[PDB]
Amino acid sequence: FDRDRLFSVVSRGVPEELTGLLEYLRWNSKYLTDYTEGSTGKTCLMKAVLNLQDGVNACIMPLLQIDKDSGNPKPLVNAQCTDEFYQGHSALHIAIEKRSLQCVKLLVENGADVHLRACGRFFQKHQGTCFYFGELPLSLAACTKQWDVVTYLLENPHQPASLEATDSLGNTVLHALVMIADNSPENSALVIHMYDGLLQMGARLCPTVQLEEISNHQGLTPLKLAAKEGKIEIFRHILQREFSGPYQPLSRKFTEWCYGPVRVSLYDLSSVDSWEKNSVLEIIAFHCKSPNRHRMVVLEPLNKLLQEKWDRLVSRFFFNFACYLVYMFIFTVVAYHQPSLDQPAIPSSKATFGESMLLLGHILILLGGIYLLLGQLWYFWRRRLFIWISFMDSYFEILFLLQALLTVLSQVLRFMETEWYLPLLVLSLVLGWLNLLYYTRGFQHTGIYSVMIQKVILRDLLRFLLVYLVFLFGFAVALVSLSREARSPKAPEDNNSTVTEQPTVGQEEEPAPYRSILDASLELFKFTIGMGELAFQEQLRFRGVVLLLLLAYVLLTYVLLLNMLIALMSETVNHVADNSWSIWKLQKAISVLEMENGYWWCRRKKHREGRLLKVGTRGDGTPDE
Repeated sequence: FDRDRLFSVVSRGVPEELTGLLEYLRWNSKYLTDYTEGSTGKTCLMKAVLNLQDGVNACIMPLLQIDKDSGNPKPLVNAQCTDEFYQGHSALHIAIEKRSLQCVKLLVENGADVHLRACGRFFQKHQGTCFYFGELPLSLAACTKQWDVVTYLLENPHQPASLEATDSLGNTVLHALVMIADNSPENSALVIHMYDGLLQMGARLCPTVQLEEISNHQGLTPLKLAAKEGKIEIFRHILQREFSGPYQPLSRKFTEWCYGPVRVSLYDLSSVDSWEKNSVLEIIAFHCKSPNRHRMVVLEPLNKLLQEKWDRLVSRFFFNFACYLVYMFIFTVVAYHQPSLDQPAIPSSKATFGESMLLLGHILILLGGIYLLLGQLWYFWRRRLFIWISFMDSYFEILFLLQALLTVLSQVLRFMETEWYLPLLVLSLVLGWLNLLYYTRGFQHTGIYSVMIQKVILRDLLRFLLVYLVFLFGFAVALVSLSREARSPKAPEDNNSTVTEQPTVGQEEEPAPYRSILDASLELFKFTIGMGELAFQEQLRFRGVVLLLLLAYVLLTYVLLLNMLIALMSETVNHVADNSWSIWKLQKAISVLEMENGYWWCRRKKHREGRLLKVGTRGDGTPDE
């Protein structure tokens, strides 16, 4: 025909102009595309299915039969849209999207396929307007609760829907329902109960297929994916799953030796038996926190398991802290009792218990330092943290990398045998004694306390630093200009006195050389945390402007801004406090789970969980013994 003829006749939906269609494109025996859209592929059944018009698509038949004399009839009904946006898109998809019933019934009776991928640019996520749909009419049919067309798209006179099927990214109905599900409890409840009916007739019309056993292209089960995008509700459903029908082991919360007062909820710990893939904390942690990573530990197998594994095995962490604590004591006693001679690598201060004991402490201290380097290299090749271009997370990892770097440079320049090995040693000292608070992860009120200081310290570290270093650097330079004579480190000379003058060792120079106030400027920076006071010079109190000026900076900064960040980190205290429990159970589970995951080369124990419950409520019956 012509284009506006077909567009008009689907604008009306009047079959009286469809009356001449069969003969008018049967004498010519005309095909379908030679006519339909070159951009999309929208057929008459498509351009009439798009508009709903009371759900009654009447043109299921005439281009199917024009496409039967020209022979494209299931090709009439299953012309996937070749638009980029609407891609892979059939009319059964629209028939679901219009939420009607004639469209599904005489679209399927027009021969519509069921297993067909709709890999649409409209139909996948960006974080923008286009989001993932299901990409296959069963998948989005379940994702839209439409049990009439899930049921229908199974029960078709041509095709039962493949339950085990996958989709465009590998994202099956598991990944479609889960991935479309967010923390909206209407969305959550529909994507749980609708999914459960898909497992019910999903376990009745097509049983004998384990759908959750399927992993995606990334190798993630729906437990791994639902436990990967941070949906504690769905994973909670997965381990909450309990099918009261033939027969039993679909469930995950079993109740054997159970009782009215005394419930015993048996679990499975497939979360911890998932060794052929990643563990469950691994895949909550990767990808971490799509809304929330810390939330998912509090659920009963993960929390109770993370408790009992510590209290049964990993409360032996005090051996690790014991060896490390004795290590750091060795570091600080070799550093303390070092000889005051200028020449390093002395043969012996005295052939006695002292200097020989110091040689033992030296060989022990680098002999454990090489183990710290081995541990971080296992962390790096094996763990591949830190993140690519991201922030300093995690803090003590790169603090450990900087301590290890500075102490192997200490070993290098000590092997060069110059005196400067020692300030590096004091830096290694303050980063290890600093790193003692990583060993506070263990026990109860101090582990809760340790996660508290881990939280507020991990947040407010750089936040107070950008106040501190910048305000104090500005006003610091203001005090270096005022006042000190012999003000020539700069400009046309070496201004910086070749700052970081040590080649390939670091910031070892006289950097930022002052106006003959270098010692007075490290000394005023040492005054800047409130020590020394009140000198004047050849300004001689014409700098009363500088007096009131320091009253202005000390005014707005020293008191008037000092109360700000304490107060809003107390707002963090107003928010993070319950979240610090999630961070507590998590960091306990990282000390534990990472501890057994690293332990060179470890043992474990894998047997079915069971959780005692002493609660009181009625309810009798049995699972038929």
